[PDB]
Amino acid sequence: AWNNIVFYSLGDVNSYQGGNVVITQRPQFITSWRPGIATVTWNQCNGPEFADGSWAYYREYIAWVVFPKKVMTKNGYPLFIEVHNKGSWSEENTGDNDSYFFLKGYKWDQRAFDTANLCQKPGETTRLTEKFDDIIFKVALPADLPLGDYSVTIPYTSGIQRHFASYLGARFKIPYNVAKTLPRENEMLFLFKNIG
Repeated sequence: AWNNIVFYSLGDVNSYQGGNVVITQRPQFITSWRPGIATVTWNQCNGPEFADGSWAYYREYIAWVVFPKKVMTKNGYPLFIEVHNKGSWSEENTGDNDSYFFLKGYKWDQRAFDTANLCQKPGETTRLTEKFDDIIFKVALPADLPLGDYSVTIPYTSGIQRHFASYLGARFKIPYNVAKTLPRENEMLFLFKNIG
């Protein structure tokens, strides 16, 4: 029995306009899943690296989003991040104090012969076409946050865990503490103006 797990990390930088906000309110921003070029940043393998189309293996794919619960403005003030709508994402390891963990398994126990690289190494790339739900977050502003324009960089991880296995019923989940330290190549640039 063998198991091959590869994590393909997406990395886009986009902006969201929060507009004028008063420090009492909890402004909203929408994180979108964007299909594109993904880069391997993690893997764990003990099986064959390559399938030639002539023999079967089993697929489990799981989408990941690892998102900060806290971000600092460039002028040194703390913003706290809350979930408003996680859609169909599975919000897990909720007791972690630094990061949210969202998972979405969209393929499991799928027998395939397809020719493929079953253990791509870090730095290798591929096109991800899969599309997943928006995740909507809120922001708590500190009461003494200086007035003016903010452009807050919020790094986070998103990508797909590909799990190839030798047998039917293979389940694997990248450990949270490992997922916790993965490169956060996505950036949400949250824009708003703090008024009164």
